[PDB]
Amino acid sequence: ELRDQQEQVKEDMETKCFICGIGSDYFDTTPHGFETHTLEEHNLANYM
Amino acid sequence: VKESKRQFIFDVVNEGGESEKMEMFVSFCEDTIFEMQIAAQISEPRRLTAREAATAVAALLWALVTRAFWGELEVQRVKFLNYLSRNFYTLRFLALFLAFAINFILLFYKVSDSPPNMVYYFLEESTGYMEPALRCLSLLHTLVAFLCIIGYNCLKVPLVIFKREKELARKLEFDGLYITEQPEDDDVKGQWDRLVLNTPSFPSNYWDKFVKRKVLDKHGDIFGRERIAELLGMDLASLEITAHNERKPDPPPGLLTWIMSIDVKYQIWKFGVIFTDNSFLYLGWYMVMSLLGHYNNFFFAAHLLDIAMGVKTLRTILSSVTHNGKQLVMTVGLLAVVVYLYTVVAFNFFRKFYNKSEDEDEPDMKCDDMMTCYLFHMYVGVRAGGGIGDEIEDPAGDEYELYRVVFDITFFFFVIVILLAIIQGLIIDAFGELRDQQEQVKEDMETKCFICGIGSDYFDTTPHGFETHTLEEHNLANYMFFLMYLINKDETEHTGQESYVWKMYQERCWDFFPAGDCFRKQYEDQLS
Amino acid sequence: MVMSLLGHYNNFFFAAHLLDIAMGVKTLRTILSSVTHNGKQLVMTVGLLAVVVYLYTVVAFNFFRKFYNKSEDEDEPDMKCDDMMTCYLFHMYVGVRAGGGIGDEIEDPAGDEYELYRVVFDITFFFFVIVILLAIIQGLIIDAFG
Amino acid sequence: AGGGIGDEIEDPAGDEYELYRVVFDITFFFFVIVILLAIIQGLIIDAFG
Amino acid sequence: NFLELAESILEYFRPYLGRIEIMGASRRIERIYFEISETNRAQWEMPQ
Ligand SMILES: CCCCCCCC/C=C\CCCCCCCC(=O)OC[C@H](COP(=O)(O)OCC[N+](C)(C)C)OC(=O)CCCCCCC/C=C/CCCCCCCC
Ligand SMILES: CCCCCCCC/C=C\CCCCCCCC(=O)OC[C@H](COP(=O)(O)OCC[N+](C)(C)C)OC(=O)CCCCCCC/C=C\CCCCCCCC
Ligand SMILES: CCCCCCCC/C=C\CCCCCCCC(=O)OC[C@H](COP(=O)(O)OCC[N+](C)(C)C)OC(=O)CCCCCCC/C=C\CCCCCCCC
Ligand SMILES: [Zn+2]
Ligand SMILES: [Zn+2]
Repeated sequence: ELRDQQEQVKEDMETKCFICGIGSDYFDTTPHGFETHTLEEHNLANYM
Repeated sequence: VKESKRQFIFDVVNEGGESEKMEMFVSFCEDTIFEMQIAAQISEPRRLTAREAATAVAALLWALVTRAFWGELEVQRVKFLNYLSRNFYTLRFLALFLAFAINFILLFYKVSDSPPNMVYYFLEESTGYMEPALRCLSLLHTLVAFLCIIGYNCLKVPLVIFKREKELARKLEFDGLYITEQPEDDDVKGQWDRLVLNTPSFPSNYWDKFVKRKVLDKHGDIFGRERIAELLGMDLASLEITAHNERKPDPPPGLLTWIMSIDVKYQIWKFGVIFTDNSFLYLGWYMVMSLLGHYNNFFFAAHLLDIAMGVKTLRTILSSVTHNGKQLVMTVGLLAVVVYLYTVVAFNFFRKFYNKSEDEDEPDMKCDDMMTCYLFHMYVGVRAGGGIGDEIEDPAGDEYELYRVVFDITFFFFVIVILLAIIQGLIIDAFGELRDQQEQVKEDMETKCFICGIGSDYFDTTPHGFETHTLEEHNLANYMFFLMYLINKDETEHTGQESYVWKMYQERCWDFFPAGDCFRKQYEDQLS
Repeated sequence: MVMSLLGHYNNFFFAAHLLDIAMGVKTLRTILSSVTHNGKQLVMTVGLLAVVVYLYTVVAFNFFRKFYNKSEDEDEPDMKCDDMMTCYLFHMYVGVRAGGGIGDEIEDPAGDEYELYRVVFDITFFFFVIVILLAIIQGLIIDAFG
Repeated sequence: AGGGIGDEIEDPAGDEYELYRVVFDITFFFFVIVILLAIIQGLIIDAFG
Repeated sequence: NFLELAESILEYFRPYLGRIEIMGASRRIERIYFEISETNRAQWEMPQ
C-alpha cells in the first residue's frame, strides 16, 4: 500500500499539472511543452 | 545486442527521466556502434548407495543449470585472442561446468587419523579414477579461468575504456570540468582521470580525435591558449610548425620501436580503470580462488557462487532479495537493538531463570554478565520457535510469574512474529515491485512511441497505424543505423540534411529528434 | 488406465487416481496453477538452497567436526561429518528441516575456542537458509497469486 | 510437526532404505509443510490486496 | 533582435525573474512578473 501511494504521487505529478490540472499531452503538443509549463509557467516555487 | 536494447529500454522507462531521454538514447547508440566495431574486428574472415544417490542428483542439478618470426607470432597471437573473444561466454560456461565436476568429486573426501595430532584428508573412491580426474580437472579449471580473464580483457574492457573516454571528453568540452570547474576531491573518478588529460593518446578508443582542439578553442579565450595547452598536453607551436613544414621519419619496425612507442601515463591510467571495473575484479577473484584451489582443493567450492552471476533465473531470484537489501540489513539491526533491550531487562530482573545447567553442583548462568546474556539471547532466543521462553526456565510458581509471561509473550510477538514478518514482507514486496516495473515498461512501449511520445490511438486511426509508425517511421534501430552511417560517411560527402544533423550531433543538440510531432501530423490534411 | 489395471495386481495402486482431483476440480486446478506459475523459479531456488547447504557442509567438514557426534554412547561415537557425503546428507536432511537450523541439532558451542566462529556459523545458516530462502519460496507463490 | 513426519518417526540412519526414507521425509516437508501452508498464507495475503 | 542584444542582461537576471499566471480581474489568464531575492532562492534550495 505504501509503495502504491508513492507510485500514485509520482504518476500524478508526471501526468498533470499541480496548479491548473491540465493533462500533460496538451502541453506536450509542443516540444518539452509539459516540462516548460511545470518549470516556468505554473511553478509552485514561483507561486510561493 | 537485443539483450542490450531490452536493458536500455528498461532503464530509460523506469529510472530514466524525460529531458535526458534522447541523451541516454544517443549514448546507447554510440555504445552499440562501438560494440559492433569490436565484433567486426574479432570476427574471423532395493538398496541405494549414498554415492549412487549422489550421481543421479548431480545430473538433475546440471540439467537445471544447462537449461537456464615476429610476424608469425603476431598473427598467431591475434588469432588466439580473437578466438578467446569469440568464445568468451562459452569459456565461462565451461569454467562453471568444471567447478561443478570438481565439487562433485570433492563430495567423496574422507578424514582419518591414520594414513589412507594431524589428520589425513583423502579421497575415498572404489573406481580409483577420481583422483587423477580431480588433478586434471583442477588444472583445466585454472587454465580456463586465465583464458576467461584474457577474453574479458580483449572483448569488454575496450567498451569500458571507450565509455570512460567519451564521458571525460564530454565533460571537458561542455562542462569545462578541468577548466571552468574542478572535481570535488571526493570524486575519485575525476581525480584519477586528471592523469590522461596530458597523455598523447587521450582519445584512443573514443572515435572523436578532435576533442583536444575543440576544448582548447571553446575555453581558450577565457583561460588563454597556453593554460589549456599545458593541461591537455598539446603544443600549439607544434600545431603551427607542423603545418608550415614537417617531416615523416619511419622508425625501423621492431620491438625497440614498440618499446619507445608506449604511453606509460595512458597505460597507467588504463590499468587503474580496469582494476576499478567490477567485472574484471570478479574474474580476478575467480582466478585467485582457482589458484588457491591447488593449495587446498576445498577452495574450489567458492566457484559454486558463480551460479548467481551465470544463470539468469537465479540472478533474477537473487535480485529479488537484493532489491531491498538496505532495508533487510536495517531490519536485522533493529532486531539486534530490540534483543539488546530484552537482554537489559533480563539481566536486571530475570537472572535466576538463566541457569542452563543440570548439575546442581556446577551452575551455568548465561545471564550473569551482559555480554554473555546478550549472546545467549541473540543466538538462542531468536532461533527458538517460541522465543527465549522455550529455552530459559519455567516461570510457574514464582513471584515474577506474570511479569515473566508478559516478557516471553512480547519477545515472541515482536521478535519471532513481527520482525521476521517484516523480512518476509520485504522480499515478497520486492517480487511485486519488480513485476510492476516490467509491466510498466511493457505498457509504455505498447501505448506511446519512444521517440516522439505521441499516443497509440492517434496512429491507430489508420489500420495498424501504430505498428507501422513504430516499425518504419520512428524506429530506434533506424535511428541508430543513421548515427552509424553518418559517423562513417565523410563530412565532405555529407548532404545538406546529413550536415545539419551532424552539426547538431557535434553540438549535442537533440532538437532534430521529433518530439510531439511526426510526418503524419505535419502533413495530416494533405495526406488525408 | 494403466494404473487402474495395476490396481488389480495391487489394490494400493488405486491411490494414484486420487491425483486426478488436480485435473478434474477447477478450483484445485487454479490453486495448483498458482504454484506452477513460477515452477521454474521454485526449482532454481531449491537448487540454490542445495548449493548454499553444500558450502556450509564444506566449512563444517573443514573446521567444525568435533561437534557432529550424534551418539550418546561414549564407547560408540557416531560422527556425521567425518566424510563429505555423510556431512552433506546430514545438513540437507536435518538442518534444513530444523526450526533453528543446524545449531538446533549439532553440539553446543559454549566453552570452546571456536565458540564465536560457530555462533556466527549457526546464525548465518538460520538467516540465509531457514529465513530467507524459504521466504523466497513463499514469496514466489504469493506473487504468482497476484 | 515443524519438520514433517521425519521429526517424529524413527531415525533412518544405518538402514537399507535410508535414502528412500530421506527422500520421503524431505518431500513431505517441502510439499506439505512448506508449500501447502505457503498456499494458505498466500491466499490470505492476496485477499487483503 | 532586441532580445539578442539584451541576452546578457536577461541571462544575468534569469534566476531572479519570477513569473506566474493568475485569473485576473479582466476574466482572462494574465502573466505576472516579479523579483525573487537570492536569499529566498537559496533558502528554497536548502535541503530541508
Ligand atoms: C505431491 C505428490 C504426492 C507424493 C506422494 C508420496 C511421495 C512418496 C515419495 C518418495 C519415494 C519414497 C520411496 C518409495 C518406496 C520405494 C521402496 C523401495 O525401493 O523398495 C523396492 C521394492 C522392493 O521389493 P519388495 O519385496 O520390498 O516389495 C514390497 C511389497 N509390499 C509393498 C507389498 C510390502 O520394490 C517394489 O516393490 C517397488 C514396486 C512399486 C513401485 C512404486 C512404489 C513406491 C512409489 C513411490 C511414489 C513414486 C515416486 C515419488 C516421487 C517423489 C514425489 C514427487
Ligand atoms: C567478490 C566475492 C567475494 C566472495 C568471498 C568468498 C571467498 C571464500 C573465502 C575466503 C578465502 C580467504 C583466503 C585466506 C587464506 C590464505 C590461505 C590459507 O592460509 O589457508 C590455510 C588453510 C589450508 O589448510 P592446509 O595447509 O592444511 O591445506 C593443505 C595444503 N598442504 C598440505 C600443502 C599444507 O585454509 C583452509 O582452511 C582451507 C579450507 C577452505 C574451505 C572454505 C573455503 C570457502 C568455501 C566455501 C564457502 C564460501 C564462503 C562465501 C562467503 C561470501 C558469500 C558472498
Ligand atoms: C503423468 C503423471 C505420472 C504420475 C506417476 C505416479 C504413479 C505412481 C507410481 C509408480 C508406479 C510404477 C510401477 C512399477 C512397478 C511394477 C509393478 C510391481 O512390480 O509392483 C510390485 C509391488 C507389489 O507387491 P506384491 O507383489 O506383494 O502385491 C501383491 C500381489 N500378489 C499377491 C499377486 C503377488 O508393488 C508395490 O509395492 C505396491 C505398493 C504401491 C503403493 C504406491 C503406489 C503409488 C500410490 C500413491 C503415491 C503416488 C506417487 C505420486 C508421485 C508423482 C506425483 C506427480
Ligand atoms: Zn499548470
Ligand atoms: Zn514516433
